[PDB]
Amino acid sequence: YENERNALNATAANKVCGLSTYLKGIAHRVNSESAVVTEKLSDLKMRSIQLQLSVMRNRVPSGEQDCKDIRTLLKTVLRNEFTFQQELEEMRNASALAAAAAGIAAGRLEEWIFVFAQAAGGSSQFCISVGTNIPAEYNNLQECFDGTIGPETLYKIEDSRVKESAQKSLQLHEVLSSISFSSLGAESIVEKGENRGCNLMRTADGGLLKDVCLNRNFTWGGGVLNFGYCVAGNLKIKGGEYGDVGSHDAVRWTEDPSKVSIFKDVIRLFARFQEVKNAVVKKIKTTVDELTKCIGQKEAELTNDQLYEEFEVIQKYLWF
Amino acid sequence: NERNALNATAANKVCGLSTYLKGIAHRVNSESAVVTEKLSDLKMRSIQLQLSVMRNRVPSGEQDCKDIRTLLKTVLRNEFTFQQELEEMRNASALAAAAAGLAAGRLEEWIFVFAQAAGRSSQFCISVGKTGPAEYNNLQECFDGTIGPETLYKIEDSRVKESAKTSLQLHEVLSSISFGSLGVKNIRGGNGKDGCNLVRTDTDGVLEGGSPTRHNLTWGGGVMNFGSYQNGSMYVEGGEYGDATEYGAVRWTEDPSKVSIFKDVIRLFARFQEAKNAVVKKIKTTVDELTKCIGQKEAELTNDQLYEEFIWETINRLELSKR
Amino acid sequence: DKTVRWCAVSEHEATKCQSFRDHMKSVIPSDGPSVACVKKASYLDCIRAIAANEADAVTLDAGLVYDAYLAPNNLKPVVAEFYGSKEDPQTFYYAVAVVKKDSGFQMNQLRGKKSCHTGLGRSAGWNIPIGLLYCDLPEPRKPLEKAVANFFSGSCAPCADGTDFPQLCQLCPGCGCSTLNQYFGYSGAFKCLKDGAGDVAFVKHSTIFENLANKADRDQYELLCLDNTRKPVDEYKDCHLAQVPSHTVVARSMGGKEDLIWELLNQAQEHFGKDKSKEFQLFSSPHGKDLLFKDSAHGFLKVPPRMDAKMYLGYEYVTAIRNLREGTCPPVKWCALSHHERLKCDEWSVNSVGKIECVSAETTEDCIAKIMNGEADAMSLDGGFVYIAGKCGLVPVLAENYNKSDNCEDTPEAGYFAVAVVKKSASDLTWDNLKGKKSCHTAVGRTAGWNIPMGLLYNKINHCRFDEFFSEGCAPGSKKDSSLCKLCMGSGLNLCEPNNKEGYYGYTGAFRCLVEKGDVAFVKHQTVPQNTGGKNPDPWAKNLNEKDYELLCLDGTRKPVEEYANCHLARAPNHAVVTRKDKEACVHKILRQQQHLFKDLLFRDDTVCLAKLHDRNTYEKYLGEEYVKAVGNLRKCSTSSLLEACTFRRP
Ligand SMILES: *[C@@H]1O[C@H](CO)[C@@H](O[C@@H]2O[C@H](CO)[C@@H](O[C@H]3O[C@H](CO)[C@@H](O)[C@H](O)[C@@H]3O)[C@H](O)[C@H]2NC(C)=O)[C@H](O)[C@H]1NC(C)=O
Ligand SMILES: *[C@@H]1O[C@H](CO)[C@@H](O[C@@H]2O[C@H](CO)[C@@H](O[C@H]3O[C@H](CO)[C@@H](O)[C@H](O)[C@@H]3O)[C@H](O)[C@H]2NC(C)=O)[C@H](O)[C@H]1NC(C)=O
Ligand SMILES: *[C@@H]1O[C@H](CO)[C@@H](O[C@@H]2O[C@H](CO)[C@@H](O)[C@H](O)[C@H]2NC(C)=O)[C@H](O)[C@H]1NC(C)=O
Ligand SMILES: *[C@@H]1O[C@H](CO)[C@@H](O)[C@H](O)[C@H]1NC(C)=O
Ligand SMILES: *[C@@H]1O[C@H](CO)[C@@H](O)[C@H](O)[C@H]1NC(C)=O
Ligand SMILES: *[C@@H]1O[C@H](CO)[C@@H](O)[C@H](O)[C@H]1NC(C)=O
Ligand SMILES: *[C@@H]1O[C@H](CO)[C@@H](O)[C@H](O)[C@H]1NC(C)=O
Ligand SMILES: [Fe+3]
Repeated sequence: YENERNALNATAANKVCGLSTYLKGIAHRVNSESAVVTEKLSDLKMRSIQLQLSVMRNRVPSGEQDCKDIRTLLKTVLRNEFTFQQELEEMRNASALAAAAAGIAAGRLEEWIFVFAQAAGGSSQFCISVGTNIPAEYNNLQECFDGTIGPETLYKIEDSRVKESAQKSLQLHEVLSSISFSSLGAESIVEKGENRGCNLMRTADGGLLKDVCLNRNFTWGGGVLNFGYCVAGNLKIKGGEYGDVGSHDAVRWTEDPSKVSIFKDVIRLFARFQEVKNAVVKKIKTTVDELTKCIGQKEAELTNDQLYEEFEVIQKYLWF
Repeated sequence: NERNALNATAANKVCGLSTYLKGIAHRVNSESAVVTEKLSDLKMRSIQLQLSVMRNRVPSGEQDCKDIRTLLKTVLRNEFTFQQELEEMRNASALAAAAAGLAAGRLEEWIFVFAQAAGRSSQFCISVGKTGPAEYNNLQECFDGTIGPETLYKIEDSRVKESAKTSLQLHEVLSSISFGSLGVKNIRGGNGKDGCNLVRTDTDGVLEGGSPTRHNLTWGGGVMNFGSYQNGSMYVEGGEYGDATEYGAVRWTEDPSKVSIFKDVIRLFARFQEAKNAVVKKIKTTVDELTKCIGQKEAELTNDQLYEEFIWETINRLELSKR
Repeated sequence: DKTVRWCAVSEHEATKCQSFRDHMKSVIPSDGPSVACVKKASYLDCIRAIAANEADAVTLDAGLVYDAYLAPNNLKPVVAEFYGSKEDPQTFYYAVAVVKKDSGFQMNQLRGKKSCHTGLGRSAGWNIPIGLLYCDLPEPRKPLEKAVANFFSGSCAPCADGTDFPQLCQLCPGCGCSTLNQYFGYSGAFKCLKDGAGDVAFVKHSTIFENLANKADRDQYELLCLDNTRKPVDEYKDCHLAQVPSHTVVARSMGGKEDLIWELLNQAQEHFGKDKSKEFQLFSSPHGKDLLFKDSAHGFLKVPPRMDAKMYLGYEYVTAIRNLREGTCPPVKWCALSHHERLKCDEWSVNSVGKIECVSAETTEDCIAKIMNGEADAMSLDGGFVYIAGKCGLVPVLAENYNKSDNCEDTPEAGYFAVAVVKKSASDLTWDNLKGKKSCHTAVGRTAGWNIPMGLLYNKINHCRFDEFFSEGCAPGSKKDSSLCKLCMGSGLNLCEPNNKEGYYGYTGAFRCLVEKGDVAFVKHQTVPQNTGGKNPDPWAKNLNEKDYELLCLDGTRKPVEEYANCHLARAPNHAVVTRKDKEACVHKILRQQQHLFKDLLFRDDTVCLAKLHDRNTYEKYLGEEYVKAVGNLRKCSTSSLLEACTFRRP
């Protein structure tokens, strides 16, 4: 009853690992989304070479929709060749950071669960349960491990499912909400009313410390699982954060993952990248829209391959 | 039997490594900012050369200035290839960043769990010599203020930003946590009665009324390796993940390059660095060909005056063909 | 320092304490213990002050002693108040369920009966019975009063609101909280039964003797036991609901001045205790009644150190209070001796597919303690440990059979034989000629290895110093600084350890000791044949033959190992599976079920099967009158911290 040491449910463990591999996938996600911008930029370079060929034919549509000033048209064309790469640098700077910050959160969650998964002993005592007198194994912990529980069996950033998790159409906010207290349910987090001898979840004497309660509050994850200074027996889980553990009794699983220490920076820096990504994309859009109204129909219907052959021809002509 | 703890120096060196790995994100960003400086310089030079060609000021070729026709064709195509190589490089920059992040997160969780595992009556998991608990005053490579989740170092924190600025290489920092560099003196600490269960695998340690016999518990990715029946005495020997025995000593990594989490970091940071060096060499060689055939008049021309005089000339040469 | 900060809950208690300090200062030297007093609002603020290292000690009733042991306080019983003579101290009271002779209902049949309680919220009259019957109560069990009212067909629970719960006052309308209510208190609860108003009275063991002076009158009453049987009112020690400590001094589990409080209170009872000084009285004051300590107390006794609040309060009391506090309501955990036994137990856990579970402990008495409190459910024990375990409240359920039988399961055995093994070469050795020689014991407290040869030795030398009698030897469990740990083979810390980590522990281990270091080994009759003649593949045993070993007969005679039948020290009771009384049926069922399906780890390796017990379901009954008497004779020479603790509750 008081000597009672509950274990974490495998389902709760898998959901943490789930988020963990999504976070490992943020690197590939930024790379994919960044790649779209460069495709949109490549189209701008191809369409501006279409304009320069129209400038050279002197067969620039006499669109009263401001194609009369040849000077400022070409000035912005050359300017673009430099203005864009320094704003694209800004978005990649934010991509690296979000990718890393996410990686930190992933590792924090991974260590936690992996240590709990290793704290298993033949029968009766363990930290991740499945209801039986047998601890949870790699088949139960499918989102955590790719086989026999160990350090090389955990998912790496270049691994199989990390890459496919990056194309899951799931947004950060949704995945984060998945591990909230509501989305998990009190019951599905901890295996209550069972003594599985897991000391990693006891702040009271004979838990983390053998003779005393802790001098302070304790947290697994970065505020995912929270404990009071003297938690013993049947784990009284309620929704809340590290700040919400007022009593010695208190066990609190996060209700708002954005309030969790480790997720804060991921949210922030992914938002930075997205903010920039989308501002660059609108810059390209407004520019493409202003150049297109000046490109001549003869050069417009011109295919990418022969567009570059013909450019060289008049280019070398005018130079000499 | 003695009940010892992990010493603050071991915790601090592990923390240090973690803040270096968080620094890798900023390191790749700086290194990539160097490249785009060099690539912009290349794009500058090509306009300058184009202007000299139109103004016929390309010097009496001491080098191959006689065939600017071909040496400009190749440059306008090389400018395009470098942009695709840049993106391959940046792809690697984000993966290196993330992989390093992972490694840092794993270590941070480990040390932070030991740092919090501290109570009254000189009972703790992190020591300051033969006493403790270690507070935020000790463990300054780990924390900002009193031990908590909000006082650990974050990616944009000054400490991580300043660590990114150093001339220290990955291998150097990795070695700083090896059993050789640390030593038994710097790993085991505390009094013989600090009751730290995180460091005991024998009965009533990590598990109550049992031991983790199914798995050989490893903290980090194989930094601190336990077996099934460790006293909690903090008896340490050098070794890797598979090396831990039932009644033997804790195995502290002899070679941190052999550890699971550092495996992808070494690999992906190297992938970036290799790709970076290759692009930088290519930009150098092409710039060096261009800077030869420009001329002092057009060479001095930069930014707004460059475009201004380049457009001035393109409009002039176009009116020449029209007549 | 040597000062004890005492907690006082009132102004009158704080002043009696100033008087306590001042009078102590006047009789104890500078070097010795001293008192200092601290005032707090209630008992809970006192428990809190101790935990917060502000005060050091306070005396509490069992109910608060439970609250004090709970986190974050983690306090413990250090000193106990006793009542009556020094010879028979009355430290605990027994909560009983008194009924009338021939009423024909058991504990499980209490639903629909008429109950008499001392009062609502009282220990013996409410908290203990209603705590135990909690799960027998109808749903919803909250409010508790409503549920109790719907369980019994009419009650008398004084101090309860009859306006809300009228069924609780059916026998004493109004539930009067004064002695004016005829059925109030212990006496009244008994009167409620005596007058035939109720069917059961929840009282103390004493209540019948306090209300009926004639032995013939008391004979017409019986007690309800938890095993669903009845027993006479004079058999309360064998038939009760709970065993409750009267008044207990508490202090911190770690960093608590346990020894300093004992020293101060032992010195205090000697100087100002019962019939000692006219100047100051420890158990009396003009400022009020029961200040700091109960006025009825006769003095203090030290609580055995092995004793923890749970064990001290007892399983029954703890279970009653847990049920009431928690409200939690709807396989066998086998205890293993070190990692060797645990490894085997684990195989058994998975193979049995969630029928048997495991728990580890380094000693057998640590395991007995685990069974006792509830951490574990059952374990197979040697005869000597069945005696200790039984004296701790546990019961045997199955016996280990070793002889080849047709129906082994229902054919009981008289036991194995304890023998003294010598080499054929050491012809100078006689049963009497063992003084100043080297001995090899299985372990201390074991049948063949300790209890039988050391009992026969104590009945001759009439003293407990066995380390003086022998030159050296190996008896795992002995003090590591004794001569009886000098011949052990355990690696550093593992030397003289009572488990398989020590190489000379057990029957095979003691035989190995005789061959390698000693000159006499105390084992079972079948130890020499089981290891000799290549039967043991181990390097030390591989080349040994039983022709080279003899037996020491009690008549100073020597005979071969096969002639054990007429050259044995004594018959030894077979090893038996012990458990908590409240587990007998399930252990018996699963073990029989398991037995038909599936070094001496968990059980002796010469076990052919697990045999049923009938009338012999008590330690006295199983071990037999002869063995119990022989082990009892060695109580003066006991080393067991567990036995010392278990006998503090039931000597
Ligand atoms: C039980 O706790 C013990 C301390 O409380 C711990 O003792 C340690 O035992 C080892 C034995 O290997 C000693 O190390 C010795 O081993 C090397 C081998 O290369 C020898 O050259 C040296 O003599 C060396 O001293 C340790 O010194 C000793 N530790 C201490 C602090 O005294 C046990 O290991 C613990 N048991 C288990 C199973 O963990
Ligand atoms: C940077 O990494 C990006 C992913 O993190 C990557 O984007 C993706 O590029 C691949 C090809 O490299 C595209 O996949 C297509 O091609 C493969 C060829 O085997 C097919 O199997 C697929 O079905 C698919 O047609 C992805 O579509 C593309 N992702 C997105 C969303 O655009 C970049 O290409 C990498 N950039 C560099 C320069 O290395
Ligand atoms: C890209 O990240 C870098 C920092 O890693 C930003 O700053 C450049 O790099 C160092 C940082 O110490 C400075 O000395 C340089 O002067 C910065 N600029 C350049 C062009 O190298 C960089 O500015 C971030 N990206 C953007 C577009 O702001
Ligand atoms: C999660 O928790 C426990 C684990 O033993 C169990 O009830 C189940 O697997 C999960 N919850 C539910 C109600 O399905
Ligand atoms: C968590 O524990 C600390 C240390 O005992 C305590 O002071 C604090 O009040 C608790 N947390 C909160 C935010 O209440
Ligand atoms: C850690 O180890 C070193 C060497 O043993 C020593 O400084 C001390 O014991 C510990 N504490 C600190 C402050 O490093
Ligand atoms: C380490 O783990 C593996 C698990 O199969 C096993 O060799 C053993 O249990 C452990 N210890 C040793 C000595 O390798
Ligand atoms: Fe025996």
